[PDB]
Amino acid sequence: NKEESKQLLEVLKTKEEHQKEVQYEILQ
Amino acid sequence: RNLPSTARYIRPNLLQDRLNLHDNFESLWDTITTSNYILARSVVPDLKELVSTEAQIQKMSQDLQLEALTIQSETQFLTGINSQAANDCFKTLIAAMLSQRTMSLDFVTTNYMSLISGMWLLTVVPNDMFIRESLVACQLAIINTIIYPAFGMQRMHYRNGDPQTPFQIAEQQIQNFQVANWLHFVNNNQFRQVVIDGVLNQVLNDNIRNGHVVNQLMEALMQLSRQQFPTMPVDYKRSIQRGILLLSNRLGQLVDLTRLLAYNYETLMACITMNMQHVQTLTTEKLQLTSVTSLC
Amino acid sequence: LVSTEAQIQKMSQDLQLEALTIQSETQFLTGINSQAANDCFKTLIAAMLS
Amino acid sequence: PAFGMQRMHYRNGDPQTPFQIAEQQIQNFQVANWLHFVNNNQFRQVVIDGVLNQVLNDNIRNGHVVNQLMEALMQLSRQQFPTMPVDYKRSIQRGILLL
Amino acid sequence: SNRLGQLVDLTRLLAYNYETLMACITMNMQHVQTLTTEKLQLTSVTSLC
Amino acid sequence: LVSTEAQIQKMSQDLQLEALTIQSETQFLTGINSQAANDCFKTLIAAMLS
Amino acid sequence: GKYNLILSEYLSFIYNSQSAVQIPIYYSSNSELENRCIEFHSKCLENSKNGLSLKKLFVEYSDVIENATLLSILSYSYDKYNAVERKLVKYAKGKPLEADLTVNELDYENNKITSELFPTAEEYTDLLMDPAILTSLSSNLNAVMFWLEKHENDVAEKLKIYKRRLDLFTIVASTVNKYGVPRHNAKYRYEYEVMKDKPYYLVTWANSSIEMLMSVFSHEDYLIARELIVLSYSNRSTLAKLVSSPMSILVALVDINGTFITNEELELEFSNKYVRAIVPDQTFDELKQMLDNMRKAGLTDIPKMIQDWLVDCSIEKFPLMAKIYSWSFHVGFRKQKMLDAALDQLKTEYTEDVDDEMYREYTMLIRDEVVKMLEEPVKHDDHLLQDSELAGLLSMSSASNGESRQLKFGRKTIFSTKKNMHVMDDMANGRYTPGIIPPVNVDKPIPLGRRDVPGRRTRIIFILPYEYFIAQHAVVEKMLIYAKHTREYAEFYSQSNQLLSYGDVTRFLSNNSMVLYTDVSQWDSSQHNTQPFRKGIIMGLDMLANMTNDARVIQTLNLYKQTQINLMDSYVQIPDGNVIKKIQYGAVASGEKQTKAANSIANLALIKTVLSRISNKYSFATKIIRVDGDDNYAVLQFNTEVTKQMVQDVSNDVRETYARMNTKVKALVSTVGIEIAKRYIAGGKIFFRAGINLLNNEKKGQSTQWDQAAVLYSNYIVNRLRGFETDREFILTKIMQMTSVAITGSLRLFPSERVLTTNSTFKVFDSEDFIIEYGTTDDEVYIQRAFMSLSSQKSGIADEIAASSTFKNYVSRLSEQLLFSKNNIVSRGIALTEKAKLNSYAPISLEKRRAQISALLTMLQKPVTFKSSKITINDILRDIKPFFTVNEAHLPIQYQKFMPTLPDNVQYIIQCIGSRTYQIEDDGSKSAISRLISKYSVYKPSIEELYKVISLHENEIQLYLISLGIPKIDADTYVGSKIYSQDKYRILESYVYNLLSINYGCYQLFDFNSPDLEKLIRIPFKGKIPAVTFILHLYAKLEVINHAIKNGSWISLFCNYPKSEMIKLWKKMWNITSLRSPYTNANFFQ
Amino acid sequence: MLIGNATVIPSPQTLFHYYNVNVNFHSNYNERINDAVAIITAANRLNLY
Repeated sequence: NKEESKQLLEVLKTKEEHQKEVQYEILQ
Repeated sequence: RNLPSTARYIRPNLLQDRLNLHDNFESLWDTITTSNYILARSVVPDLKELVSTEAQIQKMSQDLQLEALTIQSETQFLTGINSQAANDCFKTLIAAMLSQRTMSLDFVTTNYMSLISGMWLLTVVPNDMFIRESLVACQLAIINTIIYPAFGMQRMHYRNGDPQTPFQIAEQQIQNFQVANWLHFVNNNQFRQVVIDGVLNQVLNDNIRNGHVVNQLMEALMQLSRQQFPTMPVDYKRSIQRGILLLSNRLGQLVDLTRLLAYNYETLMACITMNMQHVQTLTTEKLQLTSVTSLC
Repeated sequence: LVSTEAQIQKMSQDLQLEALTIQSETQFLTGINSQAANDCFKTLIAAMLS
Repeated sequence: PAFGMQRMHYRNGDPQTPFQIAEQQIQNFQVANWLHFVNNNQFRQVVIDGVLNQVLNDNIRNGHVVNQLMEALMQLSRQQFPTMPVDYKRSIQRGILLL
Repeated sequence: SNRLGQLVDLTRLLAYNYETLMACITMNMQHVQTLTTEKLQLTSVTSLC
Repeated sequence: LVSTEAQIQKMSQDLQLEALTIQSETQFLTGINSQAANDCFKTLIAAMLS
Repeated sequence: GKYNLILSEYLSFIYNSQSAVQIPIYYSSNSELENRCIEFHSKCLENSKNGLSLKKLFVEYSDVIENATLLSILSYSYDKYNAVERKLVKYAKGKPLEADLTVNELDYENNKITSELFPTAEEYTDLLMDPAILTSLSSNLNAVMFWLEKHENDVAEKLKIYKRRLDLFTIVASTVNKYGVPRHNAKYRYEYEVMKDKPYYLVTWANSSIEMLMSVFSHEDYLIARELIVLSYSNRSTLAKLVSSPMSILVALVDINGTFITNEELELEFSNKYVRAIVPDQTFDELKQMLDNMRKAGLTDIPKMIQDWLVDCSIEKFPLMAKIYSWSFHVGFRKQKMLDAALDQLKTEYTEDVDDEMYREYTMLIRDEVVKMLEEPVKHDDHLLQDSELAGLLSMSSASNGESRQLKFGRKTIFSTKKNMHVMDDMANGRYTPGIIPPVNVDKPIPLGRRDVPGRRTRIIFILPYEYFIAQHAVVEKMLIYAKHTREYAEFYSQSNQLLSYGDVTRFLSNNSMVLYTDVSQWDSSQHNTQPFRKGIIMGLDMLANMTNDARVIQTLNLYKQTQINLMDSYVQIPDGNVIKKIQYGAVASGEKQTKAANSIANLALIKTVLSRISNKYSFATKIIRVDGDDNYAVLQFNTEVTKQMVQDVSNDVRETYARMNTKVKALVSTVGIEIAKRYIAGGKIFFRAGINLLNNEKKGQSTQWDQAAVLYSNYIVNRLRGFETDREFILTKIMQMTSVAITGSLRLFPSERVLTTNSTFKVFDSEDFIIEYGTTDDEVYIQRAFMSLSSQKSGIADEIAASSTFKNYVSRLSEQLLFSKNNIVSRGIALTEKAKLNSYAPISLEKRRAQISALLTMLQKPVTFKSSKITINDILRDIKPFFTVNEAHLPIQYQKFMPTLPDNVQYIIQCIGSRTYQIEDDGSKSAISRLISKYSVYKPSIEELYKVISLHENEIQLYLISLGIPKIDADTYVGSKIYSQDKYRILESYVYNLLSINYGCYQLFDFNSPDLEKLIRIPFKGKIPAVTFILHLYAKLEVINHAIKNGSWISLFCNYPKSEMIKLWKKMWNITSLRSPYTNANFFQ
Repeated sequence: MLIGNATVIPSPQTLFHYYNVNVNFHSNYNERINDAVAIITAANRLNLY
């Protein structure tokens, strides 16, 4: 079970990505 | 942030329509215009602060000295004054003008206040921007029961497929200087095509912006108040003249509103990349005219 | 002072109201009590002196 | 609306109060002298007995300014409202008669 | 008066339908006062008007 | 046709009725219905043809 | 006309015996037919009183069975009130349930045997599990089993639900039959001697479990029921609060695409605005810990339901969550002890490391707010400040329930909690002493009450003397007056009767903005509700004292100041078994005339104090701050666009900035959503909380068996609108079983469908939900005239109290405190007026209402009465009906969905017409007579009295108004002005609305000013008769709408109402005798 | 709207009260000013740095 739960934590990052954040992160 | 000279950026391809999709791709242009309309609705600002909706209606009611509890029946002058329509109109106009979308009218002819609040709209905005039959009906009604009766003119003899609109064939009949110059403005109101920053634009007069059209309007309306209605009774005249006094008292606020719409519209016109053609469209947007009176 | 109700009865008679209309005239009667006449008399003068 | 004019187009931050511009817009002898008085109504700063004093006009004290105002109102009562209906006349004229 | 043109149209329409059912007639039609008459409530006209 | 009730709405808004008055205009509404407009339209034309 | 058939089948089912006989009784408005009904009646009664078969005559007199109107059915059958077991043996083949004592924190909160916790009955108390409701378990089980029997042959999706609930009831009934049925006393309590050999917390769980399984309509509902029923048998303190907790974060995950807006309290104006969802990383970890606790409790399906939704985070699948969010509040109360419930609050960590720079600022802002509130009235010397004593003495009826004290009125003894009566008692013995404020200390600590609400903590209630009310009254009323127009006092902003339903958040929600929302319900025992708050107020009073010249006012202010001094040190009576604790509590809580608005103020000052620290690191424009009791939220917009890192760092800074003042918080920051006690938003769509326990109540009210059925149905309707939908038939079964009455061991009475849904003081529900039903017939008028003849009753207790000495003393002191020398012309009027607010006292109401029921019962048995011409509503509709004309219409779709949880037909109505935009003065508050009443008092007077009062001559009006504390000069002026004639119409509007629940329930949610509704209602205007055209337009609207609801299609209308009938009705207007019960209303916003 | 033929004049005791209070305030004002001025002019002529 919980292996897939940690994968749920991971796959709940790619979704709902903000744009300013990736800009400042590339810069940072 | 300061950015080094090691940095880079990519430029978009903003080359205008090589296809002229406003030439017989009407279903796509419908989709485009609808898309741009609904997109534009999500960016029109909310009317953050207003006057309360019942502390107004009592002022209006007492100005009219009306029978008690006609507020909930709304003797037809008084129908649909609420918000949820004013904001709807406010949203629709801007999103439509951006998308260049014609809007159709669902009104009633018994309701003369609807016809009265349609005047300000049909003056400040050109008529080729709407869809033809709706404003044709509305203008026809207005002419037949507010204007020509105020000088003893006949009602009308209208033709379905007529090259002229009632306002054209009315500019020559009536004899008033004020109204003559009002109608001159009306008839010769139109957009200005102009390319700026690469993009074509349909632009306003530069007199509409700094709102002075409303002074010609007030001149005509005040004159018409000063006239008599010989063919017709006093109460009818009384009702109509009160209906425009209710707008007269909101005059300056209307002026400010007009300037605000004009400013925000042109400001947003600047933020357009694809050229904006003035072409009629298949599908329309319904507009209860009580949502104009409400907005006003 | 003159009797409030009597003076206001005279106002009422001189207005010819109707019990079946809105009548802007009605709002003229808003706050024609005593205890405010004195309040205004005190407030105005004390302001103009202060 | 009684003399048949526009409502107004008045600015928030107008450097003139509406009565100043209206002193010249109107055509009425009574009201024009009234507005002149209004524009030149102000206290008189005078030092008496060591203390300053905000003294009135000596035409305000004896109520005579009211005669200019009331004469103007008589010449307004007699007016018609060319633009506005008769119920509105009735309401307004009745109210101002109470005063 | 606010249905003026519409009544003109109605009049034209009646005239058309009159002369059209007259076109399907063969026996010559005389202008004569008949015996018995058709009643007519003018409320039924106003309605039509 | 036009709906009978909307047309009566229009007439009512134009006529300024009064519920406490023997009006002459109250009699304008007797028999405005369809099935009479039809009846008149049929009687007139039939009689003019025959 | 269908309910009664189900009643008949229930009767046949429950008794089943040859000896079980069934006895209808009928009535008719037609004389001849009535005498034939009387005849039939007679012969039936005789036959019943002779053990003869009744079934034979029923064919011969078929006419009566078809056309006459039923009242009730009696039943004579021999039994010893058991029958549950005699049916139940078949339905109990599942496994019983085992407790788990190591679930609840305490030991005695486990579902162990009573004798293991209360060996002696002398120390027993069922109050820690008292259902507190006048309805039996046997009733509930009987209802369930009859329902189960009748829905045993349907074949559809309905049957798939039936199999599911049948399986659940098997699971339940196996557990119940393991031990047995507890037996009710006369009061529906359960004593020691039945529960003596059984687990203590079996009953509430049972009742709550019945309530849950009766609210199953889907597969996921079955999952929920199977996953809660087995865990609610053990966890009873950390369950609804637990599962209902993650929702506050979940609302912050749904991107808005389309929105609703406020301007003024119901001005809706949709917005197509889109807003993203910038969620940090650590809140997911918080959620994971919550889910770990969730799984640790014994939960399998609901993490899966919470886990599979997150793959998309879409709002179309999201209502499941919302549905789930209401299932947490339908599991019951955590009815623990007064003490232990206080100790949830009474844990304190007070520290000498907070700033001093902060508290002084806090205090000052409170001071400044006080001055803003009180500058005008303190200065202009209002009568109500001078005569604050008399003002409070009038407004005693709107106070709390004081501690029980032994009275005596002549030759009786009474234990009233009403504080006006306490004052009356103290008047006699020279004890009425408003200038000498009592202390509150070791020598006189305070009692307590507990304000409960499921899924949350317990709040506390002060129980004070009668001086404190008087002191706080005038100042708090002026504060309220200030607060009517201030927006941020959300519980107190209005347009003079409204509270802002749908929030004020959605204007400025955007991708650049955020919102911090926060629960502040634990902040009652906190270190910021002690000394600074009170001393700030004291300072404000000093400023205000130096801002006035009158002496009476300064006396009032010095007394209020000293009241705040005494409230700064306050001890608290609390029992624990036999002995009594008294604890130092020098702080603030509820239970006061001041507490609500003052807490709103205090939270406002607190958040204003907190809010000057984000400014050290961010630039924002405070667009809005809001405070409503146990929560508060502020939205703010930035110079740039938002990120995860800024929210996280802001959140940590906020948490620590509360920590700098020693203040705990679950800080919650978001971009789109909030969650609060009464409502919540996700994706620009309003949801609501459906948390009203039906078979378990908060506390023990004062209503009868009767009225509690009506309140429960009102709450049912509310919860249905909220989303939580229970099967309506079960509710109807309960209503019939609770209005059923046992006259002997074998006699039992059963009322009918046409009594409970008929407009009267006894109406309970409606034949078609969301629609009151009227009477076109003679018969509803007929019985209404009868019940109106019977509604007016007396209370001998009230009569003798009004004939005592205390009443005389009270009148004398009133007189000489107001006026003298009209001792036989007005004082009698004032006594009659005080009677109008003695009726608030509950035992009077019980005397009167039980008398009403007895008088009712002596004409439910026997035949009917002609009632003598008294006009009512159904007479009017009967006369209005023959001038209608219907026509088929066809409306389009033009309104947007923003309340998904509604039934789809309700939404279809909403998706075709608008939502309401005003709120009419249901109590006439904006009326100029009421703006006098709001000047000299707060009192309501009910619309029955007002509707009558306006109809009288110009003489007794003067007496009646002067009798209400008003002086004579303003009343005379009011009579001369003739504004009451300008208020007949408003009063009549409010009258008809209150009679017809137009501002109470589904019709409270509708826009009658609509243009869409109006074009169908083609009623031309006539003029100079406002009442007729008003009522005509209203009734036609209701007709079209009811046709729409029951059939979907639309129609237009037309009414050429003759002037002759206008005139005939104009005189019938102001002599109406009708009334609706307060207990029947269903406010969607409670 | 509520006045006729009755005049209100301040009682001399109120006048004397108002005057004496204003007198006392003004004299307090000057004396405390003179006090404070004394201390300031003292402290600046003594290098109380």
